[PDB]
Amino acid sequence: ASVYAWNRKRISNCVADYSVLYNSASFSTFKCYGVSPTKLNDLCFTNVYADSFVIRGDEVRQIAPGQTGKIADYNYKLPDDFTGCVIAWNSNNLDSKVGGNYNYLYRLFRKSNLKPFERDISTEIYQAGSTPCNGVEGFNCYFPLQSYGFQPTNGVGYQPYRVVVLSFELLHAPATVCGPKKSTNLVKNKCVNFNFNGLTGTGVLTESNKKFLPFQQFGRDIADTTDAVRDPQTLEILDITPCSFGGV
Amino acid sequence: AVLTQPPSASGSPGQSVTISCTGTSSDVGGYNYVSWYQQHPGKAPKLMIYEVSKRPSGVPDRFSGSKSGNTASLTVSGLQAEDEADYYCSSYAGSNHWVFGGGTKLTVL
Amino acid sequence: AYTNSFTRGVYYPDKVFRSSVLHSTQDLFLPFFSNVTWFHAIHDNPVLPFNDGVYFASTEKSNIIRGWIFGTTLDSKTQSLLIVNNATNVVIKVCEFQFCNDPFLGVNCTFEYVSFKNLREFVFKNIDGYFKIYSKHTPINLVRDLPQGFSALEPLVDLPIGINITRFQTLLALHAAYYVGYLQPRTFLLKYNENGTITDAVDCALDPLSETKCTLKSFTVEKGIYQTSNFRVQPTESIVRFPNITNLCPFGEVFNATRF
Amino acid sequence: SVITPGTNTSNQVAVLYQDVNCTEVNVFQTRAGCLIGAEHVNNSYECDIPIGAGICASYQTSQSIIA
Amino acid sequence: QVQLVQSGAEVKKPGASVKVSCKASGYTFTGYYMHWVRQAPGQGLEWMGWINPNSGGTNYTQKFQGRVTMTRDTSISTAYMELSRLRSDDTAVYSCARDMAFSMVRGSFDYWGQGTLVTVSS
Ligand SMILES: *[C@@H]1O[C@H](CO[C@@H]2O[C@@H](C)[C@@H](O)[C@@H](O)[C@@H]2O)[C@@H](O[C@@H]2O[C@H](CO)[C@@H](O)[C@H](O)[C@H]2NC(C)=O)[C@H](O)[C@H]1NC(C)=O
Ligand SMILES: *[C@@H]1O[C@H](CO)[C@@H](O[C@@H]2O[C@H](CO)[C@@H](O)[C@H](O)[C@H]2NC(C)=O)[C@H](O)[C@H]1NC(C)=O
Ligand SMILES: *[C@@H]1O[C@H](CO)[C@@H](O)[C@H](O)[C@H]1NC(C)=O
Ligand SMILES: *[C@@H]1O[C@H](CO)[C@@H](O)[C@H](O)[C@H]1NC(C)=O
Ligand SMILES: *[C@@H]1O[C@H](CO)[C@@H](O)[C@H](O)[C@H]1NC(C)=O
Ligand SMILES: *[C@@H]1O[C@H](CO)[C@@H](O)[C@H](O)[C@H]1NC(C)=O
Ligand SMILES: *[C@@H]1O[C@H](CO)[C@@H](O)[C@H](O)[C@H]1NC(C)=O
Ligand SMILES: *[C@@H]1O[C@H](CO)[C@@H](O)[C@H](O)[C@H]1NC(C)=O
Ligand SMILES: *[C@@H]1O[C@H](CO)[C@@H](O)[C@H](O)[C@H]1NC(C)=O
Repeated sequence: ASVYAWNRKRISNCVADYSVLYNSASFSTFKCYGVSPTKLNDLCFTNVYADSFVIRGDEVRQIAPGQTGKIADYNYKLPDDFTGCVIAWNSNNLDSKVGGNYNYLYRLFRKSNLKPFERDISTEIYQAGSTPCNGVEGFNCYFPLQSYGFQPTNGVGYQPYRVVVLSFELLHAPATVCGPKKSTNLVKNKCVNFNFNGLTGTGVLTESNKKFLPFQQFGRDIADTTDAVRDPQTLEILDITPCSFGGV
Repeated sequence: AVLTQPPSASGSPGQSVTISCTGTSSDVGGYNYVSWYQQHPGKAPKLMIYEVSKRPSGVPDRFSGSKSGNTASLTVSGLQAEDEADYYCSSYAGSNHWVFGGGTKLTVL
Repeated sequence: AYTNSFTRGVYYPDKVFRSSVLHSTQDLFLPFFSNVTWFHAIHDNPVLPFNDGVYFASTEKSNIIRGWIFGTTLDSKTQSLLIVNNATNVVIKVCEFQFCNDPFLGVNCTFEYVSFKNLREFVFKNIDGYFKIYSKHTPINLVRDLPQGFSALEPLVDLPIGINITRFQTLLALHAAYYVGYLQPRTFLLKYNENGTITDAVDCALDPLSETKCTLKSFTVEKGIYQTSNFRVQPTESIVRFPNITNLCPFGEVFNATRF
Repeated sequence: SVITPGTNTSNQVAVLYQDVNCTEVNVFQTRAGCLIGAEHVNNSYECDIPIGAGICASYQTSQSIIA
Repeated sequence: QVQLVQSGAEVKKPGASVKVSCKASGYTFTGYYMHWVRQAPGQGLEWMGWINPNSGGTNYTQKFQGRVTMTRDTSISTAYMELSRLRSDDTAVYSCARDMAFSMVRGSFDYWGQGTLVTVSS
């Protein structure tokens, strides 16, 4: 998709291996924020959003929290508390035409900056001056979208790049998107090292009478530690009691 | 609406000459988008001044533009033999239309 | 027409189970006892501002209200969220719909999903492109006005639409009064009972007594004098002063200098 | 500061703005600050809820907070 | 380096139509507005209109409306100007001039074509 109309795919209820993605050397850019890729194939998320678009080389650096430019201001803006990874690779062999590929566009004029994760695909005439444009292009009335050249003989900074931005959200909910590994059986009334949808800790798992609502997946204590979890396979509530301890 | 431009401006070598360009209140006097072009015979016109007084790169400082009311002015100080050419003014005229001047021949006496 | 919002407009700020605890959270809530516009459906479907989030409630007897429209122009020129519930199928679309001059129901799409006696309250807010929908259904027996009481709205749907929503309109089934409120960034102290149900709340900006309750993290205040906040006069306008020297700095002859 | 009887008696409160004048803010000016909501009574009594600078408040008579 | 190469000279009779081409090179063709100007032999410059190679929008001055048509083909970076219902005093050299502003029309031309002489003889 064009960067001004960047496509978004919502990934849910599936199993993915990010380790194979990181293993692949097709990617020229792979910087993660708030989470490292080596520690990505053992964390479950509730939803994964895949934003994809095409920009040129020297604009790849603008896909990051707190960056400025035509793309980050008018086309695709990332929040400052962004948690995810930015992936890009040179797509000159696919997105370039001998006469120039004019299908990839970008927003050049806009009255203000985009909010984080906002998309603006309007084709209204940009009123640059004081006189209204009434949807008529011309003097002080610009078309807001400009097209990339994208020719094979272009410099690397002007060659097309395909960007995929994965953003991870930890909604307090049943984490469906997980990495790998099989599940195991659950042992009650014993001290175990548990992992429920990516949430780990140590404690004794027992039966409970805590009536979680259908939308609630985790409970918390005063200290913000996990109090109880809902088993992702059988929708029962299990209390987590830290393993027996005391002074000696 | 044509831009009124004197038919002939002239001067001796080294002298200063001014080429006027009179429009109306809805082109010259309405917007600060007056331009000046220089056309030698049989060649394509060359932009010398745009936006009334801004000079493109490569244009000599001897060429200077200005505007007063509905009348713009192109001034050429230190007239030289190579400055002998036709000079056309231009201006936005509203409604997404631009207009030219009648043209002035600049002769080195 | 206006009515008393009393204590309506409290929803679960997140999806974490808590019980026997007073939890302080800051979110977009309907201020207590605020003014909400009272609309009628007798013998009237204007476009209202969305601002920073909208509180919605309706009373039904024949399911007249069946949907909502959110967007900026609602005229097929931009994307506008459309939610329609017809009998048993909830339909949500974000297409660039061409709406009628007066949209009603008789008796370039990027997303599609398909699924008085009853009070149906809703909250619609957009945070960083996420359209968050909360609701709670409860039986009532009252025609004149909103029933008095407290009931929390659980979250159900979160749509990452990324649409800039500034105005909205409702959809009526023509051959049911409804209320429109607005959210503010108030701090609330939420009381979770032993079953994890919110049974009360304190609006920390409703009044000095509520401020005291929030300060002490309790719904009971003992007799005495408490220091709860700090009074500060806010500025009204900015003052910008600079020397009136119109000279531009000659950076051109420094960077674009002929020789270095 | 919020001057209040316990919630088991009444939900009426008086507000004390500490060390300010009754300008920028049933208004009683004291040396402790600007006290708004408490009725000024000429009769003195034993201190109940202390305010400061010799001024105390209580809930009395129909009932209201007095200073 | 910008180059605007126009088609060859054309000889026409009154009532016919003519199509002038203008192939650009050395820059992103969609990035700059293209203007069309004609100049009768010995006479002055005359503005005809402009086209945006990006959006495709055009505007023509009043005296040429109904007879002029400006199009472009982005795949070959070529702009076209068509003038119908030709008359004797339409004999002129027609030139395409690139607007120097980037993705805006401002009426200042920095690159011109060599011109295309269109002769409408008796
Ligand atoms: C060519 O442009 C003219 C000029 O439009 C005006 O200037 C613009 C910059 C903007 O400010 C417009 O709102 C102005 O109207 C167009 O003429 C106008 O066309 C609109 C059509 O919606 C009409 O409402 C206006 O009355 C027209 N004004 C005049 C003076 O004629 C014209 O349509 C354009 N032509 C093409 C082919 O694009
Ligand atoms: C979301 O839409 C609103 C209006 O639908 C935008 O507000 C407008 O902003 C422009 C300048 O950016 C003003 O000239 C208009 O007067 C505003 N209109 C209203 C009704 O306030 C708002 O800017 C949009 N959001 C973003 C991020 O662009
Ligand atoms: C998954 O677990 C559930 C238990 O809730 C079971 O009913 C279901 O058959 C299991 N499916 C598979 C494929 O093992
Ligand atoms: C509510 O409306 C009434 C009258 O319409 C007005 O007196 C009152 O101040 C309003 N309150 C708020 C909080 O808007
Ligand atoms: C409801 O509307 C959808 C489209 O919005 C339509 O496909 C469907 O048939 C309608 N009726 C029911 C019962 O879903
Ligand atoms: C709708 O999508 C098409 C491409 O499929 C695009 O050309 C058109 O401009 C879009 N509509 C709007 C209003 O942008
Ligand atoms: C919790 O639910 C049980 C029934 O499962 C009920 O007996 C009990 O009173 C409820 N407690 C609260 C505080 O609602
Ligand atoms: C408050 O200001 C007034 C003048 O407006 C002054 O007379 C009075 O003494 C001030 N109060 C105190 C406590 O100083
Ligand atoms: C209170 O006492 C003052 C003098 O100290 C007097 O002026 C005022 O009128 C008295 N008010 C009442 C209600 O007794």
